[PDB]
Amino acid sequence: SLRWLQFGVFSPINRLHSSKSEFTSKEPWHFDAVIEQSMIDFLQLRHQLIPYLYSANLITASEGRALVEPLYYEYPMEEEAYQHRNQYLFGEQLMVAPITEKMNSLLQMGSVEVWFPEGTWYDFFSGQPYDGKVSLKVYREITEMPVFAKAGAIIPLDKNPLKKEEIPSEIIWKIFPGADGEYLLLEEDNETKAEFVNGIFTVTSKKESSRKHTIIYGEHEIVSAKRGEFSIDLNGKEENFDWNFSTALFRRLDIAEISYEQKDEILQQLSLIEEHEKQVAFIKTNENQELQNSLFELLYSGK
Amino acid sequence: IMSKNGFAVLADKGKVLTEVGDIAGNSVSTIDLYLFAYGRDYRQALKDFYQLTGNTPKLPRFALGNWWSRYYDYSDKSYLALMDKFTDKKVPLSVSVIDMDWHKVSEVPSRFGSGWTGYSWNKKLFPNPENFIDELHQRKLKVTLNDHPADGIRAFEDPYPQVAQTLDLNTELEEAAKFDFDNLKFRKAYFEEVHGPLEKEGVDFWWIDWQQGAISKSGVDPLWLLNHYQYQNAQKKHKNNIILSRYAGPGSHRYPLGFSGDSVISWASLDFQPYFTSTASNIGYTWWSHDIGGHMQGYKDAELSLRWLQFGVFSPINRLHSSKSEFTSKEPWHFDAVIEQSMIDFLQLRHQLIPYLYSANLITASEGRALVEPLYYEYPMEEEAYQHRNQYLFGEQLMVAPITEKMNSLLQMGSVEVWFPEGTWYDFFSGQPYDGKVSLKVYREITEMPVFAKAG
Amino acid sequence: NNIIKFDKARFTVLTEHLIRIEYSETGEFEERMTQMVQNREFSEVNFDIIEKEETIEIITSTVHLYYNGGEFTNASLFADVKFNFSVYSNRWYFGEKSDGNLKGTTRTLDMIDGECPLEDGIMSKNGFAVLADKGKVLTEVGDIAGNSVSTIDLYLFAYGRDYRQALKDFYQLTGNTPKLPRFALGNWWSRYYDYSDKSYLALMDKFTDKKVPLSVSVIDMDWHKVSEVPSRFGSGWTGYSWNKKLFPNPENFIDELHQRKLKVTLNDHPADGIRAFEDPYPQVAQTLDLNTELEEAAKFDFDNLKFRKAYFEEVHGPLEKEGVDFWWIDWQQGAISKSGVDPLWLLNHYQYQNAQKKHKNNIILSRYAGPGSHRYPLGFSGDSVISWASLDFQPYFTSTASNIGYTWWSHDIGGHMQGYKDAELSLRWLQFGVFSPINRLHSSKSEFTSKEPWHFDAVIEQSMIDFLQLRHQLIPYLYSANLITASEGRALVEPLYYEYPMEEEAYQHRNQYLFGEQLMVAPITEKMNSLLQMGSVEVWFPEGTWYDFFSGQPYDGKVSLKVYREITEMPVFAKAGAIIPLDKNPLKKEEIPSEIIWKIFPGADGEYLLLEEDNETKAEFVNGIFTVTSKKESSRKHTIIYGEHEIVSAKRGEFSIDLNGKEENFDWNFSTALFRRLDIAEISYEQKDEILQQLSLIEEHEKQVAFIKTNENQELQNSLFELLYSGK
Repeated sequence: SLRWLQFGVFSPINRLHSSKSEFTSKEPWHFDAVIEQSMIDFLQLRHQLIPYLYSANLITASEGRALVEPLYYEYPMEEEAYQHRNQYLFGEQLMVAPITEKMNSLLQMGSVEVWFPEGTWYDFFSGQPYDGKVSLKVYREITEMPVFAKAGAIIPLDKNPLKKEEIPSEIIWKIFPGADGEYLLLEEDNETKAEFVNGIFTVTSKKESSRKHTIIYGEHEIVSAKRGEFSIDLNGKEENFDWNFSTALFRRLDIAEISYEQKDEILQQLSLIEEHEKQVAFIKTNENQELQNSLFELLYSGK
Repeated sequence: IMSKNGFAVLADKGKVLTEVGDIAGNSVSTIDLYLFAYGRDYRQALKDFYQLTGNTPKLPRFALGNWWSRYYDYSDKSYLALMDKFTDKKVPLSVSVIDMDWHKVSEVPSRFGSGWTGYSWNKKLFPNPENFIDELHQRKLKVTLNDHPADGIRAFEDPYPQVAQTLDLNTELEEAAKFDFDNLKFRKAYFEEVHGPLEKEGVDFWWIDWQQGAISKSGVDPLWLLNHYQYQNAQKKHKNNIILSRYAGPGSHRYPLGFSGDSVISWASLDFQPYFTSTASNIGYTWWSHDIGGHMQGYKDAELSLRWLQFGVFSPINRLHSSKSEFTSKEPWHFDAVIEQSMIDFLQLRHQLIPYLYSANLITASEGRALVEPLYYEYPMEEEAYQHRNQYLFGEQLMVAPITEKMNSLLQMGSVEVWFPEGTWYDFFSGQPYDGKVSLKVYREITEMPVFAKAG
Repeated sequence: NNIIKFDKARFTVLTEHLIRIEYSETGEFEERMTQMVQNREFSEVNFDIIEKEETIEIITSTVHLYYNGGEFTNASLFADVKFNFSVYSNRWYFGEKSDGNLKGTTRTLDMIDGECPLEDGIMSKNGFAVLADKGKVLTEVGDIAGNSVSTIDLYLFAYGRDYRQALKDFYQLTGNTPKLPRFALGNWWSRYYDYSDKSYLALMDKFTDKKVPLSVSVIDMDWHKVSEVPSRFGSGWTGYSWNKKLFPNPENFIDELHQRKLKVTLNDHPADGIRAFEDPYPQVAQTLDLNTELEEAAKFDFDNLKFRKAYFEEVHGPLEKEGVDFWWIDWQQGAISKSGVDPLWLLNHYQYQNAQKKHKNNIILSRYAGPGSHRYPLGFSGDSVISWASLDFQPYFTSTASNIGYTWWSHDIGGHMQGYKDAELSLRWLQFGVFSPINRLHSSKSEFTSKEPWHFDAVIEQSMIDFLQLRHQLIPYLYSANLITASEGRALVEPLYYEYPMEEEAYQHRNQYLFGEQLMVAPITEKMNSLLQMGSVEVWFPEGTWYDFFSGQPYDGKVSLKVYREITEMPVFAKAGAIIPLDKNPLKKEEIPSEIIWKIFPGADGEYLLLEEDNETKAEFVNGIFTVTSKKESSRKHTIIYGEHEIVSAKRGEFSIDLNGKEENFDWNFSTALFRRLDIAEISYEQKDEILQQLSLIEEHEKQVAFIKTNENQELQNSLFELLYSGK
């Protein structure tokens, strides 16, 4: 149910359905605490994503651009774009590869094979970086989902999903550092242009409005509840996210159902060895292969 | 001293003791034996054993709460922060155990060897030990420290000069690590100038960690002498004080408490532990203190931790223990929400059960009735009372059958085989009724435990 | 000086890490030599004594001894050891078994298929060990003098993790190993078969035709009369009479064997004794005792002086006059001691003492007889089964043998008895044997157990021939290592922790060892993977650059790696800067080679010292300059190999040369190796083309590793990862 709903949040229409049975309730409080909290968070995220979905709707009605697109619409001349069926593009800024297989009980994490085209990609939620053209097996807990944005992406989000407003009163702009960025938020009777050129972020409006703007650069808040169309310089700020190799490695080793001595040995050796090639060589000797793949993903992110 | 056949033989292999409590050498008798022929009256046999070898002394009330112990390099402010976090999460605690890192370890001079032995406060981590102990007592916690007497009193110790004036001054340039617990003067110096200032600082009782292979010097096991004299000395600090030490054969039940440790973190250890604890009553050792969480080695399983703690709450002593590893924390907030809430609920239940445990303690000290008893103590003439090892009686009102096997993923419920004697029994938590003599497989979720009380 | 009396015990400080402890109840202490100990004249060190009324205390720079008087017990006598590394328990108790010992050898070979229970040695990870002198008193001439006066005698070794110094001091205490002759370092041939003289000569000529060099010919017990013994006498295993039906002219046969430049040995079975039907029996009858009326004189009692003289002068005498070089003593008995002394020890001692007149620095074949047997080489094992488990166990046994001073083991190459047939097992076993102390091919009485190279198919036969030639190519290196071992006491085959004692990985690889002082060997002891057509082995590489001795594949610093080789290849590695001397003409039989090839691995400075019988050649490689100098005048020619390219061929005299402008790289490249590895794999063709194309197209190393991580077959993953790591 949790995985299905995670897929549904990043689908065209999110419609929870239950039948005539007391065993088929889809209410979040029908499950345990962890599942319920994850469901509530994703249901809130769906309403956070409404302005993006409406802008994609207007684009589809005007020019005829599908909200959900296969990989080979943007990369038609590459073979890997035809070998990943469940990977797609959600709008024009995000790439989604949902996890549709049961979790590995040893690792307590599900997995999915993801193809990354040329460029730098970041996880939409944690900020984990990914390099250019490569096929990689990525692992996520049941409360996490693989969604990626390339460097330079600009995402608008509603700041108050719980409040029911015909138009949001404040919008958060999420910027992924690394390149120039472009976005055009279309509304019923307005058009907001967001530019990110040479480290300068500019927001302009076609009509007068009382909307406030909050800026997120990586993970750090830049300006909160700024009023009116404006410009700002982000060259001196911190481009990096909050993701680092050590904390992620400790978290992955902490939830694995393996022997303690193995966990301490892996942590100590991966902290001690400096060269990346020798780190990969060290993890290549491990007898458990899914743990090998998870550690390889962590090492590739932190190269 | 218990047998299904009806008789057993206890061999008095020990050494002669004086009227004050001192060793008097080998016995004149070549061999001495005690034949117990009580049949299947095990309670009377235990009472007469306690009459022969001495009743178990009373335990203090604070010993019946939750103990916290972690082998970590704690600082005073960090320790206080951890205790405040425990208070914030609604987790009651009774005893704070500070491991060997309370003293100097890595700053011992190169000449001296293993810095495991120590009697000097680490001022870098504990700038004001008196204030730290005062804060701990302000939070109403009893404090104990780990002690490693194996090496001895070296010259770098802060209290070393005083002992030097008592036992023997160094001839030209030497030291006085003469750990020979047979001499009266050495014992006096160790109990007055070594432990004395620390107990004045506010230390309540002492954790004696003697991990040695019985290096007897006068034909007597040093651990027995340590236990005897340390328990005799602990009585001046508090009324009915206790120690932490190890088992030393029959007659050790007079000096509580004795811990086991050294268990691996696995489902097999959890399967074995209830049987070991209940069977310990057959020799008069009724105050075992197991390592709650496991000790070393093993694999990770949150369900294993939850089940282990559920067993520990209904055990003689509840002492959560963690080792020097960031992956072996036993804190409730180290797990997910469901496991954490279940752990918090059971830790609260342990302190809810304290008056019952103290009444059982007083009964045990007075008449000699074990808190944890095997099924065949109350139903000696029935075969099923000998076919359920992990089922026991907790006090005189409750029957406990802990679940020590992994949950069935299809049902999301663990199971255990329980024998119900004649009468009506109710689940202590849900009130589910059970009829008379019957063997039944019962199923509980990981957040539930099988505990039963009979009607009335 | 270094003698301390206390109570009924005596303590001697032989050195700062070795302490002798003696306890005698009567009151007299042993002073003469024993079976094990041959010398106690060490230097003088600094130590302190603390004396009480009833206790004594001994202070040494690394050990601290406590004795409480009376009998020795863990409560009375014990000690502490102070070392830089730490340990859970650093206190030694008398009589209490201690853990951490690195084990030694075994008196009897007793493994069923694989591992056998070993005995303790003088090396420990904790840092101390105790050697008990349980032997019997020896006189100043070499005769048993009965039981020792001392009740118990012990030697405490407290060298910590300095194993080389401990071995050197053990050799000082018990005597250095004598030198071995050059011919013992070649290939030995042995088959238990009913050979005729003409058939044996034909077999030797066949070996010569197939280009296989040999050094020693071993003739088993069928050389004497077996089935012609009269009914009265029992087992015909004992024999000293030539079988004239098979050997009409033994003198001419030995002359032909020496004409082919082979050393000849014969099997001897002294257990029964000298019976009356022997050809030399009358002579012995005149020496020991004439038969009273009608009897015989099979009085095999090796304690009597007169019997030993007669057996060494009249039994072995004529045979050694015919031309027999050394003797193979096959005493398969369960220690039937008559005077409390093991007869095998006396046989070894007196036979080795006797063999020195025939040749300078002669040897024998016999069995191990406890500590102190290293003075009488050689000792063979045999009795191993022909299985993969025995091959798995053998390198560890051979390398661990150095912990007790026994460094000249001679295993049965091919297995001995029972077992199953596998040509790959034979090839792997021989590959291990070529890089072992002694290479001795052995076959039993069965037409199915022949070890001849032509008994197999073409590939196996060619590989065996190549490795047999390489063994004779390696002879100068082995002889130099022999001279070093006899001089300073350095084992030819050493465990990894002799050179890297501070590193944990040096204790986690049992079958990896150091062969001499320049090469590191990790033999493959498991069956090939049929999918990859390659066997594999886990190898630990210490800090620095290493190259494969045969292909030149490079390997980086400290790393654990699974390496893959075909059945015709072996993992042998040399670090950068190594210098290896090789014989240029292994097929030619020369007492000293006329030309030597020097193989140099580029990357660092290098140094080698080739020791010969009457010469010393020094090879320096400093700052790209290679210099060869000689102690004495010689006509030897020198050839230089830098990487794989020849530098100078048949250069004469001591010289110097500059190699800065040459090509440091070898012939190994990633593309050809990858193509070869993919060409022999039994996988789909499309997979091979995809792997080759993608690995040729992707430039970054990280993305190449990421590409190979997605492959579903994991052994192919490991092979490709080894190739990618080499070519980084």
